[PDB]
Amino acid sequence: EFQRKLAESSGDSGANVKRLEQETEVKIHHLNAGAEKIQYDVVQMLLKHVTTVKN
Amino acid sequence: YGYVRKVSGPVVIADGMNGAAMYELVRVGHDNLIGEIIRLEGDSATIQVYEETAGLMVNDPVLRTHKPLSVELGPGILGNIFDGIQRPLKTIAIRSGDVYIPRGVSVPALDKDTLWEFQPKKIGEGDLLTGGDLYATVFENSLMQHHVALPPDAMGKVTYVAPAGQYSLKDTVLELEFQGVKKSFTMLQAWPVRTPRPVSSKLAADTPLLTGQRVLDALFPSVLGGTCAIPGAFGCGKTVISQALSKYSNSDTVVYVGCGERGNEMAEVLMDFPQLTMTLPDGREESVMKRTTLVANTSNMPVAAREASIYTGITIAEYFRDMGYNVSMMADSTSRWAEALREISGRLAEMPADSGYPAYLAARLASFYERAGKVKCLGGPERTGSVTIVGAVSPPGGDFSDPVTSATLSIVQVFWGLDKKLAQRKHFPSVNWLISYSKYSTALESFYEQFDPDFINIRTKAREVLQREDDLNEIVQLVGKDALAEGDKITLETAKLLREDYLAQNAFTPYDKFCPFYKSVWMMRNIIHFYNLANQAVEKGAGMDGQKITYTLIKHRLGDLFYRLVSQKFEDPAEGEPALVAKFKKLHEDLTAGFRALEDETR
Amino acid sequence: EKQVEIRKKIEYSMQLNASRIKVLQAQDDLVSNMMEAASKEVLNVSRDHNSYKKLLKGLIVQSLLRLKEPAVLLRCRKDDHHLVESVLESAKEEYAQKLQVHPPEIIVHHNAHGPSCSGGVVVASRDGKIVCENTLDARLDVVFRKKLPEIRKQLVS
Amino acid sequence: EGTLEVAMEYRTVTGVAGPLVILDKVKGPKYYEIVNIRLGDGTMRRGQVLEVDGEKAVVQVFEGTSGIDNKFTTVQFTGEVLKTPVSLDMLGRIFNGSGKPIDNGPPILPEAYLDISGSSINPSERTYPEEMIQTGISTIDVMNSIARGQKIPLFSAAGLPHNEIAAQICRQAGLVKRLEKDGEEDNFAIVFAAMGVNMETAQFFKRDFEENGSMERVTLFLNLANDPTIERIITPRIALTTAEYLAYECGKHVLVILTDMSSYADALREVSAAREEVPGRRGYPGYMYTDLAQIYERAGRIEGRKGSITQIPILTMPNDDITHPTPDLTGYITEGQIYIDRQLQNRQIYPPINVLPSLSRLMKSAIGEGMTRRDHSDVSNQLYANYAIGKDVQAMKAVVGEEALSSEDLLYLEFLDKFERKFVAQGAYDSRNIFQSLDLAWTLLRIFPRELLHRIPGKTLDQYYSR
Repeated sequence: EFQRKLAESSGDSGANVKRLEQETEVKIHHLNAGAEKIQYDVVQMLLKHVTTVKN
Repeated sequence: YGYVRKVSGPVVIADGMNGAAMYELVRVGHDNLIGEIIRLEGDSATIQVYEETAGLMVNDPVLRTHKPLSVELGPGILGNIFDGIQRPLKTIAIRSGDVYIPRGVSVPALDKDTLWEFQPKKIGEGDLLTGGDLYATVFENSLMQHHVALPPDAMGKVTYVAPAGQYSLKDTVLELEFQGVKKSFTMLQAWPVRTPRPVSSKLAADTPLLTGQRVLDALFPSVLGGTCAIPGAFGCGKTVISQALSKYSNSDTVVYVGCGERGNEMAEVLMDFPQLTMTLPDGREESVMKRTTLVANTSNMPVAAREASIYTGITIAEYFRDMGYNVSMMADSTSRWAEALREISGRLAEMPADSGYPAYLAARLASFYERAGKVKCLGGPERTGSVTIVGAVSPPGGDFSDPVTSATLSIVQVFWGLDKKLAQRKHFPSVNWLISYSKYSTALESFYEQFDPDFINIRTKAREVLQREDDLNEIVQLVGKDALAEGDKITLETAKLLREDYLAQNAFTPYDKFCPFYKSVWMMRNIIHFYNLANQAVEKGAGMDGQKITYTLIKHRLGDLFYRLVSQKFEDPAEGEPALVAKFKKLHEDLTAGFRALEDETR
Repeated sequence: EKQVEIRKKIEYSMQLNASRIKVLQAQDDLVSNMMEAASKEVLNVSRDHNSYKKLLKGLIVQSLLRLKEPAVLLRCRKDDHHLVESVLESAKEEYAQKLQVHPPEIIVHHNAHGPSCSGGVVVASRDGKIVCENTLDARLDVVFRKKLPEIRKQLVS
Repeated sequence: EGTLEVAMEYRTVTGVAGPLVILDKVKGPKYYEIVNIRLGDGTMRRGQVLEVDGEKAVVQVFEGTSGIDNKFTTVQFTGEVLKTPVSLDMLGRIFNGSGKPIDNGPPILPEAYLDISGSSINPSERTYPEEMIQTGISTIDVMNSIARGQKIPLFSAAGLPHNEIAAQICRQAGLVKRLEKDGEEDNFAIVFAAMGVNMETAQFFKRDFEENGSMERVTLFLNLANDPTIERIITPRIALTTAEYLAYECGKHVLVILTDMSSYADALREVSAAREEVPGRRGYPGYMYTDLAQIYERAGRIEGRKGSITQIPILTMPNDDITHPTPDLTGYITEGQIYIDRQLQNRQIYPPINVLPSLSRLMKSAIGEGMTRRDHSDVSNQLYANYAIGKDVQAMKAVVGEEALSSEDLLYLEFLDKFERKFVAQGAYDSRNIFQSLDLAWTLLRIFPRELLHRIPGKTLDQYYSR
């Protein structure tokens, strides 16, 4: 029973590690896509704030 | 007008003041923080800021106002919660959706748009009126009418009085002409926080407080307009005594000004008192929020706000006493207030005194307490009202050598000294009957005589019994009860019965929630009569033994009376005085049957 | 067995923490890419030669008004030094117009290298005790710091 | 809002005494403006403006003052108060004293900057602590209980296992309502702030939190003893700001463990002494009460939000007393006091919690028939009375001899023995259900006859005296 339990635990740990890796890859892809989408607007806003002086 | 120079903590030195008088409130910075002057050195003047000082600049403008610290009075002052500088807290929470209190909020102390009903008191045109005369009555809420009076510094002939109807504080309800010039008056009345309200003459109090708790109302009484001091204890004290003085007291209204205390406790009080359906009227269950007022200022509040909170609280007491009600103000502060004085004095670089407290602490505490006392009011009609100051002292962890404690006891007339040892033993009213005192025991002679012409003697006998027991406790701690004689044994039995029956009270049950004076005096008379009869019996010595043998005889063959005596505390007050009085008279008759039936067969 | 399963749970938690830390580090890396792109755009802004002079005049006016000192000593890059030398007394006239004060006795010499400057001026006061760093690279990393919460709010997905 | 201004940079450091650098010839100096100091070596420290006076301004430095020179030390006025960045990612990370991440990870990407010493809560918007949290320790559960939004400081002395019991509470804290309570929002999201802690204690807390599987939940701000002293006067404020953002603006129940508040009083003493201010009791600053109120009154449930903040600031008495100014003021402000006694430790009981000095003001609210057994208050009030009277009896028997004691005296002594041994003691990893704790308490009580049980009412006696 103990050997079966440890084998099942190792399999579950491997499955959880694979799921975590897949979720991490998905998250990185989403963040990269959002950054690529919004980068130009962000830089434009930043430059607009930098390149203005009052009085 | 003026500009900031120095910003250290809550102490701000602003140059360019020149003609800025002491305590003349000034407004600091763009955020417009309130602030009072504390010192001058020439063109510059020290200011206390009453608020967080983070973010003040140099040369940030400071505006003068020429007015000392003033609280706005009038209708609606009852049943509200005010900051130390008298900001309506609920108004701030509703008007601004933010749950926080924003820095430098400017909200009127009283709403200036609510419609109030006006009932003039038959004042005719061309009549003569004077300071404090009571020209109109306004029903702020049911079961609590609010009389409207002219300010003490006003007089003149009544050229125009507004008719009855709905009015707002922005309207002029009365006009007066004096010394060739006319002045107007609205329902508002601004008054400096210090400089107590004028009184025609003070008076010597005669009515007792008759609070709910049996120990306070019987052993160590306080008079209406009196002066008390409890050591601000928790579980007991600041909660049970506050509840008794608020919902179970004969004072016509309550003003809770406890500042410098825990926020959770303040929230609990402010959430429990809204329901608080005390039967203040004869047959009505109106909530006491139509009767009380909070000036809550938590511990995290700015240090300079403690004195402002205390003085606004006592000023509000004065407005009500002037109308005629017997207000009773309870201050959970004055333990944090001394700390506030130490903070400001040290920051102002003042030379400290004994134990580091400022030398003028006694003067400030006197100038606060001496505003108590029942007073014959100003103006017409003749009237009378009182203010009670049940303050707080350091908890029973420090001896009376504490400067705040010594200063209070040098002025306070009644000391309800709670002892921490009783709190450990879970005796909940927790008043130590050896160290407490009440200098009002002489003025209450008339009331005690008229209520029951034999209460003074039984009270003195109870005091003697308690003192004798406390005296021989040391001897028992050495030798033990082996040498105790009949008199000593019966004295200790009666003392134990008095301690556990009379001096205790649960206050969380109808048995001890509120003990009327008649029930308490009947318990005292029953216990003292039992003690006297038992002492006489053991002194008789019949049957060749008497003495402790007779004591065991009455504790065994007559112990049902003893059990009924120790259970007499459970007489439900809801049954009414004609029922409880009959029950106690029957118990007294049965007790008289004992010690005579016990003497029938000569023990 | 109990401690084996406890250690397995601890290892799973550590793996989860590592994954979330990797995600957060990638987020910070994207933020760094944003900052690099903003720096590149700021450097590209220096290519202009007409509105650039107006911006330099505005910057020098702002700095001189913030110091409000009797004698500043402006320092500008060797590149575009001609623009500063041209604007010259226009800033002094504008400042004297701002408030009834005599025109500052500005002084303009050593210049920091272009990439270090990337436009903007350093004004300071006599003896260099008080320094105002209005460089474009200095205006950035302050706008960035302030607007970073807005950046995260923009990075919903 | 329209256009910005780059922060001024100065060099007029005319005075450096202790942790204070005294600038001069400065203009427009804000109060509590956070400054950035760049030394001659190029390292950057961060400081705060304690006082502004005329053109001068006194600046304390967090990272110490070991390299400042009147010539090269540049100081820069950011023109703003401290603003710790906060985000939901701040969970499950460990930080330095001033908020710099030490988990080898990236700096926090902020959702917003919230100024330290957050906005005061109008008392008309607070609510009394309603629900009770199960502390696991039986002595706390039966007497001196803890409700959500409470401020219970554990009073301890040097050497006592206050850190161990704090870790036990962190591992065991949970809801109690009808024993019913995923609960991710119900997860307490503990925020641990350590000031002036021996590195062994920090390693212990780190390992305990890692082992208990809470590493994805807890958050650690550490100010070790070797770390600069001044950061100890900022770390708890940072922790409380983070807790406020995690609870009120995010709807998570939050628990806070401030460690060694005496190590904060020491920082207050150092700062006050360095400024030549008027001292108070034992030389502590006269405004220590105000600072302690500011650091404690930032916990409690709020009506408009589903969150809550419940803090357990542990405290170390200097010479194992209470009259010392710091524990005294803490007792004045906080709504509770848990006492760990040297006598119990000398007798080798792992929880040395002396149940007699203990107190919780909000105890009467957490308990009740709606969430606890109806006899809870009676049971507690009786055990307390019997323990106190039995202690008096034991003191008397210490001089009159064991023979002079009466039958009631012997009953009280046996009650004391079984109370201090079977009841107070508990496993370092074993909890006790509140109903199980009440059952144990009833077993302890039933030693005495029904007559001696004066506090317990007969109605509760009938349902419980036999069981």
